[PDB]
Amino acid sequence: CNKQNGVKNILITFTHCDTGEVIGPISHEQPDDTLPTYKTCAWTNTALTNGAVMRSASNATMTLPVVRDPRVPLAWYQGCAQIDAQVEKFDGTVMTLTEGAVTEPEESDGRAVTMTIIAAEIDELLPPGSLAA
Amino acid sequence: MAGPCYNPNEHYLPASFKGVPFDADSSDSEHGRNGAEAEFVFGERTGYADLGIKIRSYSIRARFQTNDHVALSNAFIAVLESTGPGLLVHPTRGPVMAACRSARVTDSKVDAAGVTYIDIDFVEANDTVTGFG
Amino acid sequence: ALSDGFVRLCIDPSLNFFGEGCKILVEGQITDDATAAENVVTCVNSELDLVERFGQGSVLTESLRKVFCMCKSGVSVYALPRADAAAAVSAVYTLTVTGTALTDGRVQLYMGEAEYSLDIGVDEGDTPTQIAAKIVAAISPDFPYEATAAAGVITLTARNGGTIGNHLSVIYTNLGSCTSVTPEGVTVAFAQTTPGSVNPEPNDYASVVNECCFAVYVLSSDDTDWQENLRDWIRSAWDCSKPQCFGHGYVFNKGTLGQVLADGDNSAELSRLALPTTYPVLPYLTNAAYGALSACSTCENPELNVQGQTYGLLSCINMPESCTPGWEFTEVTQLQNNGFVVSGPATTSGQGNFTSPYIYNDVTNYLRDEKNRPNATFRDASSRRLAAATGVALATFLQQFNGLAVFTKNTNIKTGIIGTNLRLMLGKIRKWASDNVGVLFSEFDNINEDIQLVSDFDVQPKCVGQPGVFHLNMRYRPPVRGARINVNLVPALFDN
Amino acid sequence: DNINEDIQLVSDFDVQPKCVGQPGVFHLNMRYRPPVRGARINVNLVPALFDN
Amino acid sequence: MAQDALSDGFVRLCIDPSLNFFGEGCKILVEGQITDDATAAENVVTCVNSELDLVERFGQGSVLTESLRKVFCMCKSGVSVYALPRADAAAAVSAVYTLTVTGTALTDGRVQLYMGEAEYSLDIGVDEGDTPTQIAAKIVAAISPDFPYEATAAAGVITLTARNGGTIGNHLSVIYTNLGSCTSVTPEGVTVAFAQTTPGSVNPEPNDYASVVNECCFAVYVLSSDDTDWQENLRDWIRSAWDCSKPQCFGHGYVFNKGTLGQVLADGDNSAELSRLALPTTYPVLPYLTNAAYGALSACSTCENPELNVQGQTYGLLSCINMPESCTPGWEFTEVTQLQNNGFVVSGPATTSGQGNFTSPYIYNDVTNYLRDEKNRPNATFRDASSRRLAAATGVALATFLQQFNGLAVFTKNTNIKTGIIGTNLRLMLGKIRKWASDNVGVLFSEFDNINEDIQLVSDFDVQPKCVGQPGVFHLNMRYRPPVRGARINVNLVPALFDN
Amino acid sequence: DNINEDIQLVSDFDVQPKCVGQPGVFHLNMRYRPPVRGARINVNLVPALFDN
Repeated sequence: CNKQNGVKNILITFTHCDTGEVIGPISHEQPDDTLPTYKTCAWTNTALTNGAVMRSASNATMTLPVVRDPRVPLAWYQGCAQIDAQVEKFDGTVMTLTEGAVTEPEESDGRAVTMTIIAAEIDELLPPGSLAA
Repeated sequence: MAGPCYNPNEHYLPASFKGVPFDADSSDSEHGRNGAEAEFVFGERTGYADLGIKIRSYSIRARFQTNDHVALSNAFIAVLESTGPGLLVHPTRGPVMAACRSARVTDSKVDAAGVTYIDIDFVEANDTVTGFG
Repeated sequence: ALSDGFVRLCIDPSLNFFGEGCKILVEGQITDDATAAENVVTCVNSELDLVERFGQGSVLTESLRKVFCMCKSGVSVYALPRADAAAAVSAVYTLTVTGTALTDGRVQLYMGEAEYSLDIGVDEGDTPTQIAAKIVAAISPDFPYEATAAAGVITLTARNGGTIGNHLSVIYTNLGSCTSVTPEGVTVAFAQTTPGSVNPEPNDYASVVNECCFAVYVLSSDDTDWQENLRDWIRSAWDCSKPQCFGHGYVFNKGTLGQVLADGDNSAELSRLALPTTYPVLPYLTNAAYGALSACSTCENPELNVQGQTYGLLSCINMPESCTPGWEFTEVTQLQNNGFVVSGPATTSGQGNFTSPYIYNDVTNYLRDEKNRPNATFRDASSRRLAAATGVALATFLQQFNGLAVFTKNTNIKTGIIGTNLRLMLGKIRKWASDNVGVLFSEFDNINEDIQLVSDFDVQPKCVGQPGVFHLNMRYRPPVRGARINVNLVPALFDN
Repeated sequence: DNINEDIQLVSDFDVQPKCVGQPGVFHLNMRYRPPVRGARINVNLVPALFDN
Repeated sequence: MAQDALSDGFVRLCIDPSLNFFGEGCKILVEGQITDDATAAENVVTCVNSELDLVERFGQGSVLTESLRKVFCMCKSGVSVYALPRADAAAAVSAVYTLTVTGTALTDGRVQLYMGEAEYSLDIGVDEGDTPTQIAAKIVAAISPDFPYEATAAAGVITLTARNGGTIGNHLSVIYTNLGSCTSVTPEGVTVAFAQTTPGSVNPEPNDYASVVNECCFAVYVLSSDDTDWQENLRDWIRSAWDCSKPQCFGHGYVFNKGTLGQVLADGDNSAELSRLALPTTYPVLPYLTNAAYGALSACSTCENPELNVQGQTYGLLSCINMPESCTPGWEFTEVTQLQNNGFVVSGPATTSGQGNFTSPYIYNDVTNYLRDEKNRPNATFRDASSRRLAAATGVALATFLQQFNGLAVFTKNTNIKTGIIGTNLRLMLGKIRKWASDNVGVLFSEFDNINEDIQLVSDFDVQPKCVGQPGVFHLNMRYRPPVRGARINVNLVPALFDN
Repeated sequence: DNINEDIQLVSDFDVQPKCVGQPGVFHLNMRYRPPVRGARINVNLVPALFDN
């Protein structure tokens, strides 16, 4: 079953900034029917006149809606801790992020959290039989 | 700053002046070097001559939010007007000697009641002997 | 720390030297008076302890003196003294002085290395050959040769037996218009009378250096069999049958072109240094300098290459300029193509003035392969250092999977469990490999095919594998040291 | 591996012969496998070179 | 303990640059002559590891060694080489070639000769005039030791004799490159004449393929002889590997033919397994060197994906072979058209010029010698070489898919399967197969003209008469078409101009 | 050290046995640490001499 568009495993690893504590790669589950969205190219093109373009720095962004683990303070899920995430889709694609940070957190009711993460780069592992190197 | 493990209280020194603590809100500075650029007449070449260091200058902004801010704010102004220069703990430039050159105190009763801002403009002041050399 | 002046903070220093992560081992002969026990590795402190601990003018002391003078600090030294063979013979050299000094003047000689040079003034005019030969009273004690000062002729006898005392070529000023107020009418003749006989062949490396890690091995000898034993030992340190200690060795070979090329045993664990038959410096002194310079006193960065006139300058060695290059250019190319290391002067002159040598190519003695194919995988010495660094660094990274729950045959991990599966593990490793591009690897040709992870259940047949064992297969390539860009000039005399 | 065969519950009457079984006595059999954790990783490093 | 990081024993490290991650690629078999000094046994298939193992194992300058040298040079990785060394006949006669020098040098200059292949060409410069023919013939000191011929170095003339007896050494060629001097200064008054005096006569005819290659699947067979009878023996063996009597061992073979257009065309034998390379009587390169290079290139080095043709200036360039430039193509275009239409391979230089530099030929068309179907009716089903490769892949892939029906309950008399049974019948099996054929369209097949008639399935009972058919035996018939790819574009350019 | 474990609150009904406790009585257990007033740091000099 390789044509199913869905998420299989979500692993996160927090790192408290003020105490250096580290929590193993706990697993998570998603709150609703939405899926994470990704952006892996760290350059943005602006449209000039007559087909030209302009490049801008930009970053690599992630969006990870996940159910809060009842054994971790809600603050950690917001911008009070480092994050290291991994998402494994059903088809086989695996995408890893390290040294990410949360930006502009919004209020949450205690169960559903929608983290927005940014990192230098995101590594993608395509299923067997890729074309590009 | 990069990474989510930054700690602003650990990298910025606590401001002060003549020993009285105060809450800083901004930190600027100005450096340079005095030149003597000269361009000849009918010539395709120019010149230069370094002729000393330029006097620094610092500007800071302070905020008072605590209960009964007028007493503290109105009592801090009595220190800026004290005769002579004194030690200044710049939040980022470290301890230096400076003399206050101006200060504008902003306040309101209906637009913003309960917070007082005061801008400052410091100047480096190194003690000099009185016998002119 | 705990003191009378109580204050919020307490402090506690312990000692000065701290760079114990780098080690070097020096091996050589000793003399009778040495108090150090033979065949026992012992740490070496600064030069003060020398002489007494290893004898006066012994081969080991001279090698150690250069090692300390090149690496002032940042490395830790070790010594492995060895004793002479049972029936070793000592070489003898003769230096006869003739004629009567009929003018006031001075005589100066250069032997072995600049540190042993002497300069004495002829007592006066009309001093015969016997009052002359006072040179014996001037020769420095550290010289490995003993002067007897016979009647009219001075005899130099090696202080150590074996073939190690068969290298000399003297430079003097007792003729020609080089009138450093030269004493007119004096001449000197140089000749050899007896060679060395027997060298030791220790083979107990597995017992005295057992399970101890060293970075650079330095060997102050020219016995081919002795060097071969060292190569075999190093292989064992890089073997797959046990945890590895890694390391690298430095040796030298001296002789004509035909002789030197005959020592190419195709060893990737050694860096053989080639010298000509008329080298004006004692051989092992130069070899020690090269080893010490590359003995991590500069190579804390594995990527660094010890070459050129800037990084590969053996400053401590001073030798007068020779009258001929020694290694003809047609011969220099052959030696480099055969995996040898060649050194030469770092400055231009032909005056007989003083210069210093530097190293052209930092290359091991690697050629062909186990399957007999030719390649340059371990050509540059930096490849060996980088390979060791990758092995250690990779092992540390994988440590985080020790004691971690692993799920196979059902890849869905329950909520709240702390674990991982094959695909997630492979993805994490790929992230580490890519980030190191430009530090330990160059860009992979195909990163999707040069890394593979398979559980042991997929390798062994049914009901034979073990639970929780993986096989990791990886291929990499060190950075790129240059490329060739053929140019095609064109003057295009015509316009438009 | 197969939870349908790794757990069984049988009453006393079915095991013992007639007039020997006792009421309210059960025999329960079960086999289980403890958790698995990483134990060893074998690495086969294969260096190569960028020729010339 | 050793280093601390590796002491705990959680990680075992192994460093060896000789390890091979992937499985061995396709196998290529090379066959030819050897010399007495070779230590390899005759008529024994052996593996090969590196170039340096040659000479010692296959003699000095033998036919087999030269063929293997090119094969290793073309295939950098992804192939395993095997060798089958044969031996000279008892009554072999070695060819003899003579090269004479005339006149005497009178001006300084250089002379360079091209002997068979660029790797064996030599450059020798006469340093001074007044040097007679005897001061010349210093070439013998410059001839490569690995040259397949022996330099006699007689008085003023050098005699070249082949190291392997037979007709194989009857194709050498030497050219005076500097004759048309443009930049190089040739000496004045020096001339070189090349001629033959004795040809080879006897060739071996081994016929023991069924014993030495018994039941092992090779990919490519390369032969280094011009004997037609020897080539015919190889073709018969390959057919036995494609036969229907026993399990197949599909393979393909490469050979060459040299001579005039009349003689070469007479060698055709309507072989669907051989890829005959046609060469002219004035080919500067040694024939058996080009044959190996082409076959080696077509090996897994370029045929891991079976659908790739070996043509054009990109995918069919024998970069390992260099021959001098020339103004004469060798094959006239009319001759080229005739050869191509008769199932022969043709090659031509990459670039044409008169300067006399070196170039590498490339294949014009990749074709097999299949011209007429069985029962003598023409078609072009197996014209393209890739067609044979596709057929082998199609058969194997279909066989693997059909394995799922092994040991499956079947119903033929009453077609209603009761609830709970695991089984199938004729119609359901046919339906499943049809799905597979349609799914593979665009990968191994072109669209079926009428799939309802191109696939059929019949049980054994329906075919055999009463009380003769066995249970559980099925007959499957299929027709398929390989994919189509661009082959040629005709351009009719019609210029025009504005009205003045 | 661990604020989640150093403070506990239990009603008297959960300490005494059945029908022995009293209503509206609690037991509070707290563990604390006074402010730190010291620190020990050990130092090394390591005066280098090589260029890099």
